[PDB]
Amino acid sequence: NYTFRCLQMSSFANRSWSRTDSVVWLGDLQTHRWSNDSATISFTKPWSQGKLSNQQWEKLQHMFQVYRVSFTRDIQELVKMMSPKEDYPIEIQLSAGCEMYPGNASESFLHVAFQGKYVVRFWGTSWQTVPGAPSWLDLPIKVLNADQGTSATVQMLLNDTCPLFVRGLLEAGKSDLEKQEKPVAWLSSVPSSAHGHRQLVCHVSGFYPKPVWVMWMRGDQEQQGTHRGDFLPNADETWYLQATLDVEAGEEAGLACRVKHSSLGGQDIILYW
Amino acid sequence: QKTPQIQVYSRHPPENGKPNILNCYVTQFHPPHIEIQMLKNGKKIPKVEMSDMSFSKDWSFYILAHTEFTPTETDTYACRVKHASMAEPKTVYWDR
Ligand SMILES: CCCCCCCC(=O)N[C@@H](CO[C@H]1O[C@H](CO)[C@H](O)[C@H](O)[C@H]1O)[C@H](O)[C@H](O)CCCCCCCCCCCCc1ccccc1
Ligand SMILES: *[C@@H]1O[C@H](CO)[C@@H](O[C@@H]2O[C@H](CO)[C@@H](O)[C@H](O)[C@H]2NC(C)=O)[C@H](O)[C@H]1NC(C)=O
Ligand SMILES: CCCCCCCCCCCCCCCC(=O)O
Ligand SMILES: *[C@@H]1O[C@H](CO)[C@@H](O)[C@H](O)[C@H]1NC(C)=O
Ligand SMILES: *[C@@H]1O[C@H](CO)[C@@H](O)[C@H](O)[C@H]1NC(C)=O
Repeated sequence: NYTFRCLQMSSFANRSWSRTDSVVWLGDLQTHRWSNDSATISFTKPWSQGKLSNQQWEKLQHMFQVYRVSFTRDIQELVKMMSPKEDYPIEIQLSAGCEMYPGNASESFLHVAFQGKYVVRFWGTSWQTVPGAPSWLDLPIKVLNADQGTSATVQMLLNDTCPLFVRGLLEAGKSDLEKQEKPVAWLSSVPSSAHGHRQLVCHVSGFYPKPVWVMWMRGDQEQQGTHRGDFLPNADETWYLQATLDVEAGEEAGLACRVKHSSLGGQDIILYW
Repeated sequence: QKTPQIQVYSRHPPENGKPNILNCYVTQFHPPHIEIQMLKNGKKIPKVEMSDMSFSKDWSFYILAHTEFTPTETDTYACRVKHASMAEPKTVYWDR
């Protein structure tokens, strides 16, 4: 079960200054980047072309090159329509892709945010504003929906190209997608926000894939004070997580941190404080 | 407009005199224009590597900065962020 997402970030500061940059993810691994400064889309894996021929990839890339220029022009024009109703700076984000369900299934999506808020999606055969989107967007969306060529291309991309491309990525990227990297753990302590206490920290770094279990223990007893942080990325396509425990002075003795992970083969790491 | 959150952490267990990587992960900000500096003893570290900016399902942006370092007993490290949402730069120190 993998989410494939193409993430477009477009910034318009004035009529003269704008940039569009994109990144593409297959699950939590980056497969592409396309900087504003680059004419072509960059591969960030050896397998980023999936199973498409150079012909098919080039046709896709050319379509996206035309899109990037056209989108920029359209936005700066489709500003003036409902402007100075609205005006600069303008931030647009687009998230498009597909989720590859069990067996044969997949569902595609194309969502757009304006000034950090979801306003528009493509759905079935047309663009639509979401309930509560600013009413001024209705006219620009009507203008976009009159362009049947764009509609047909987006329909193709969502219905056909996305799942097609992703099947090929999954096959081509198998050894990376299924990689197992082992966590290494360590213990430290930092100041607590509560008086009379210290915060014990169990650090877990370098593991892949994400799913992991980390708990402070006193023997077989799980310490329910265990506060798991967020998954934080390392720069080498592995993960970091810490689990903290606020403990009373002289209650530290007997505590351990226990880590379970798919890569360890049932052989948990246990560190004692 | 959304304020950046900043987390600072090492790639490997810190051992004095052993090469390591220090990470500064900056999240939850909007708009995406931002300046990120990593500091050693209050001075800017030159060769800091930046990931490509990206964003979450909730549309908030994130980016990872990192740098090679060899910790010592007395070197202090931090990550300092400038963003339009904050009048002042925000600094978080590595906890070591
Ligand atoms: C991920 C979208 C992929 C679409 C790429 C394919 C279509 C395309 O690039 N269309 C271009 C040019 O299309 C022409 O040429 C075409 C072929 O070459 C056709 O022949 C077609 O018939 C012509 O018309 C077209 O100009 C599109 O309008 C490009 C932009 C389409 C993206 C729509 C993004 C929705 C943005 C909503 C933003 C809401 C916020 C907002 C709106 C307005 C102002 C400020 C903020
Ligand atoms: C892309 O897929 C969508 C499926 O959501 C198609 O849109 C549907 O088309 C049928 C007719 O075949 C309509 O009765 C439905 O109402 C549409 N669904 C929605 C949710 O609006 C679309 O036609 C497909 N396009 C292509 C080119 O394959
Ligand atoms: C609507 C996009 C979904 C279909 C994409 C399938 C082909 C993969 C393309 C990978 C390159 C990413 C291009 C990013 C362009 C952009 O969004 O600005
Ligand atoms: C446009 O925006 C850029 C980047 O923010 C800025 O350097 C420039 O001063 C602006 N130009 C005009 C004419 O407003
Ligand atoms: C982004 O790319 C466009 C098209 O190549 C270019 O004209 C523009 O100057 C770039 N924007 C910035 C801020 O460099």
